[PDB]
Amino acid sequence: LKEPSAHWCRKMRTVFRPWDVEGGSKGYVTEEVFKDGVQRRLEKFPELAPTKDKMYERSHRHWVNHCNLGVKMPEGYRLTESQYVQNAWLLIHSPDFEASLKESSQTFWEGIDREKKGYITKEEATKLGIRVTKDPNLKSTGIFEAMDEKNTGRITFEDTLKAQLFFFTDQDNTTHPFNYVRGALVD
Ligand SMILES: C=C1[C@@H](O)[C@@H]2O[C@]3(CC[C@H](/C=C/[C@@H](C)[C@@H]4CC(C)=C[C@@]5(O[C@H](C[C@@](C)(O)C(=O)O)CC[C@H]5O)O4)O3)CC[C@H]2O[C@@H]1[C@@H](O)C[C@H](C)[C@H]1O[C@@]2(CCCCO2)CC[C@H]1C
Repeated sequence: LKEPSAHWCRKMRTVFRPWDVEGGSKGYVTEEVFKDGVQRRLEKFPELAPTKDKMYERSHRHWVNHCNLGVKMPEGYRLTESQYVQNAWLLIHSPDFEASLKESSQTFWEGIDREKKGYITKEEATKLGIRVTKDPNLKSTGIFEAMDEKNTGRITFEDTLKAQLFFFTDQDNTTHPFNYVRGALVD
């Protein structure tokens, strides 16, 4: 492979940071951080409660498949921030990466869209996005305008997938609002 841009690495540090914080701000995360994070997620997103019995598997698959490239790592393995960034670099080159993001996103979307409409209102999306990202200033990023480019007042599942795929893969566009799909960037 080539090398990721500095901007893309910053985006990946932005993915990793909340997990690092969950694990005690040690600079690394473990399988246990994600297992413990199940309860935290059920409290923050009670929309996930109807599928709470699937959460431990989701955490474990996240550790093995997303964080560690499908490899079973030793008990106690400590994945560092910089390592996650390089593992994510390999991951986004996988032929099935886009599908993996969509499948994961479907698990969240089905909790917030119980009637299976395929969309939510822009105001609902704004409140939910603030909850997801913990960025109280998410609206000012422009992301809701950039997703709803025709001003329908709706945000579709596909809108959010498009923003997220840009975030996980784009190298050089540093100003587009889709940069902020996970909230304000860390250093
Ligand atoms: C939430 C998320 C992202 O974080 C999540 O990121 C991914 C990348 C890494 C992350 C994995 C996290 C694991 C550790 C956890 C562990 C457990 C047990 C469950 C699970 O839980 C995740 C949600 C949550 C809360 O628990 C979290 O940890 O993230 C979803 C996948 C599940 O397997 O994975 O999964 C891909 C799927 C994606 O799915 C949604 C994403 O589609 C949300 C979407 C982008 C949002 O768009 C909007 C508009 C744009 C601005 C932002 O707001 C409105 C609201 C919402 C639709």
